[PDB]
Amino acid sequence: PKLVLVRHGQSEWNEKNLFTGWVDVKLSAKGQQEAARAGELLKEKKVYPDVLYTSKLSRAIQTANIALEKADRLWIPVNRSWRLNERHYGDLQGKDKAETLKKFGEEKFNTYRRSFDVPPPPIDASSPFSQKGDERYKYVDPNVLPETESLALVIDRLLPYWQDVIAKDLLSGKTVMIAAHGNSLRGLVKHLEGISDADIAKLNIPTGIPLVFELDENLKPSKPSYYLDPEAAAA
Amino acid sequence: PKLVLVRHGQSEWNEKNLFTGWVDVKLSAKGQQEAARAGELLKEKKVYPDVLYTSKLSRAIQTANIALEKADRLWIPVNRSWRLNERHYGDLQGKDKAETLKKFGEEKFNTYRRSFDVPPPPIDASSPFSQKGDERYKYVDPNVLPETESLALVIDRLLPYWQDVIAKDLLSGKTVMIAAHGNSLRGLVKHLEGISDADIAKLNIPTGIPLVFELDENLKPSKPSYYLDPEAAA
Amino acid sequence: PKLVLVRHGQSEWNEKNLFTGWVDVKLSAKGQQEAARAGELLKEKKVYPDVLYTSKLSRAIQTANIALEKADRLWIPVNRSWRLNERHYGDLQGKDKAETLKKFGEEKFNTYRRSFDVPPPPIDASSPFSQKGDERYKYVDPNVLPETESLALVIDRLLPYWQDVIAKDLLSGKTVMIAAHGNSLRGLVKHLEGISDADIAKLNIPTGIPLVFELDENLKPSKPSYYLDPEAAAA
Amino acid sequence: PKLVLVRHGQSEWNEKNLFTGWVDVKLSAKGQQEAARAGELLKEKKVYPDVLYTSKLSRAIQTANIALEKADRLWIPVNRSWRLNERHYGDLQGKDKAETLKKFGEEKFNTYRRSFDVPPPPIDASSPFSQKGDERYKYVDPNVLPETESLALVIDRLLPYWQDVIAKDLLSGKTVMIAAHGNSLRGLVKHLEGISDADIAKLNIPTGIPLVFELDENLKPSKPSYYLDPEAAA
Ligand SMILES: O=C(O)c1c(C(=O)O)c(C(=O)O)c(C(=O)O)c(C(=O)O)c1C(=O)O
Repeated sequence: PKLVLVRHGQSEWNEKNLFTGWVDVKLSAKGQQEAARAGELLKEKKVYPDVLYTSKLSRAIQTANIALEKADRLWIPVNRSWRLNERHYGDLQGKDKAETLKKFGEEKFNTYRRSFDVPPPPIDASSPFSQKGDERYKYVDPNVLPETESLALVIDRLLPYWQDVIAKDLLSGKTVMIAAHGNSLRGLVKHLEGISDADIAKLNIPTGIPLVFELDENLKPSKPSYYLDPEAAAA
Repeated sequence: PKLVLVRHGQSEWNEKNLFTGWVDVKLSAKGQQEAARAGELLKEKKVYPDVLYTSKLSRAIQTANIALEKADRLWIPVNRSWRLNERHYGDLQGKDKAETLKKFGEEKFNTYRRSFDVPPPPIDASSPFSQKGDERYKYVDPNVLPETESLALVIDRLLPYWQDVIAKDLLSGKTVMIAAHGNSLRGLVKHLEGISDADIAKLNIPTGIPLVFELDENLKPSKPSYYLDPEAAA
Repeated sequence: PKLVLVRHGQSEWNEKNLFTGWVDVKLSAKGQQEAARAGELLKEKKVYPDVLYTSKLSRAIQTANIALEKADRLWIPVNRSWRLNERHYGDLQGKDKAETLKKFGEEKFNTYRRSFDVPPPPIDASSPFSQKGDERYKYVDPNVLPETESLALVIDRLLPYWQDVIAKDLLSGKTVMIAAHGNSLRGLVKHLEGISDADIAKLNIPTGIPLVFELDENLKPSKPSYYLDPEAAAA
Repeated sequence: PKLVLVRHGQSEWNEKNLFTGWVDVKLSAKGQQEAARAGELLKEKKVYPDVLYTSKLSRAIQTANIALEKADRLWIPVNRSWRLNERHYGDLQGKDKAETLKKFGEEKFNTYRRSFDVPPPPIDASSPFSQKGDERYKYVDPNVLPETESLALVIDRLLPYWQDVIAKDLLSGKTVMIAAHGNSLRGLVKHLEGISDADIAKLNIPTGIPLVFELDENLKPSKPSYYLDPEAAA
């Protein structure tokens, strides 16, 4: 099989330097362009998505939309899941990134940003950056919705959708496109490449450049992953 | 139950004077401005789509993606079916509307455009504007795929989707938005409103404006449809 | 592609000599056995269903359940649909066929029973043998549901499910088993082979014997349909 | 949200003294009798499932098929998953329970049968009792398909299907009937009522008796669960 991952580009809150996580923030004007370049890179580099999987965060959805518009496969099937969602930022959701570096001091800030398993404190159900009871998460077990998270966790929850849902399509021969977020794609790629806990910290999945994994029946790489634009992914 | 219909705005061929039908033509910059204006009226008028049904045509899918972006409901689930497609135009696909008028005359021209039962002529199997074999219709019975169509025919193939798929949702208390084409929606409004086989021709659906139908437990209008902007609709 | 068709054995009404149509009548002792016979024949001639389709009438559901148990293939995906139902018998629903022969006369009995396009009168909504408002049809447009039908009418509604739903599986390489009823299965074989309206009345499809169809890209049959027991079939 | 749980009865193997686990052993005469009694009990107590969930093991699919044939709800939708399956018994599958005891001993046997987190040894794919590669699991990530299991692990693979799939229907408003096994249902019940890591062994789920739950908006019990036969249960 063939799989193509795509991280949205800059978002409205990303240029204001605010932590996003699950707040359904829009895709910046720049993020719509990096979207189109991914589309164009799909068309150009001849990767052809038979089905699409996004998260339930609009910045991700808007990316696939614009990208598929440019590759002319706007008509392919569409599934969404909270399991493809970005990591939840807890208390840190909607807090100024730089204003938070000063309150926590470089070490606590960084463990929260790039550690595999330490989550920011949970958010209040009353917060304005809380999704407790959001309409797009109304048919999911209220008990499983996080109020914070870490890479570790994000993966504990993404895996089951990958195992059952996104895998039928792959083993069905189909070519799957996933348009999700930064933490969730690094999380998928870790499961995929076998990277250690210690190691996943060093992986950057460059925004707007689709990454193609050609997999075998056991859903493990055939050959090593290729970005559709090398020098761009490496620069 | 609440239903919302959205006719996609202009396309690249609406500018060129070319009969489109099923050719997968794109929204023009103007079409996009229209799609957006529709999503805004959904937002502003507090009409909240729980689910989405488009056609397999991009210009329709583009309209959905733009409109629900301005409505912030870009997350609602979405299903697609060739049965929401616009009327297949047969031979007349990939051709000039003005040249077609200089050829067949006013009468045969109107007939190809607005007759209920009279379909344009069948398109040659191996033509540059035929969708026979399109990747997007590869899991449908090959024999049911139209070489041409008439509003009559269009409705014969739309009704079943409405009856089993769109209704499952409407009857689950969901608000369904449909984004399709002029004739497929012409088709469905006829069915919903009991409009005559003679009177359907005179109905047009303003592009970029959401027709909201407030249906009862028998999927029949409990009161007349209202566009979320009836003045720009006059 | 390959399609298996299974007509069910007698119901508890085909036994007391009654018209059933849409009455959710239970399969009879003689017919549950024909269901089992059906099962061993799928296993015997190595015909392997990867997905099952039935209708909403309990006599057809029961037949496949009892049959895939014998084929050792219980586990497969299952789809049920009113469109695969048996022809709605209208006013004849729940009436002794012999009393019905004298209540009408041979010509009007032959019509109501074997014509292609003249449906029996409609059954009143109040009548105890009406399915109007019955729960299993609650998510279907109230107006499409028949009050009486003809073989023609049955093909009209059968076809859309076959064209959109069944074809998708077939065209994806799956061997589809359909367990339903007489007219609906005949309505379907009329399509598959271009049988004329004039001749359709002649076609029988025995109960408890699987009609397999080897199809091609065009879902038109590749070679003559065959029963996995041509004797008890041609007998 | 109303949920109904149905454990299946004695399989062919529960009489021959062998560990079954993931082996698709068919139900026997009494197994097929108790299922019909579960069905009669449902009709009687007026519990009408709106949709069905079963594992991918014949014994429980049969129970549902027999139980719902007896309830008159033969027609309700049917969904299936390997996550609803019975606990994998790894290298104890296909083996006799008494001879197992002669190899491991009281302690190590009581542990492989009743510890919450110690799985029996794994089984080599080569064995005629390993489901690795079985057709019914060809559309699930191969890597996740257990070659042994513990109740802890059963809950871990199960929860996500409950969370996303079972709950959608329960939250949609429907009455859900699950028909799985001892482990998966006890594993579910542990979660539903908060039964502790070291207290769950004591919980018996009678076979053939339907267990009903009445859940609130949080899919947490609204009242204490109840069997449609409080006599045959204890
Ligand atoms: O999509 C078309 O080409 C079309 C249009 C159009 O220009 O959007 C119109 C129109 O004038 O609005 C009509 C019409 O007569 O209302 C038709 C019509 O013939 O159905 C079409 C068309 O070609 O289907």
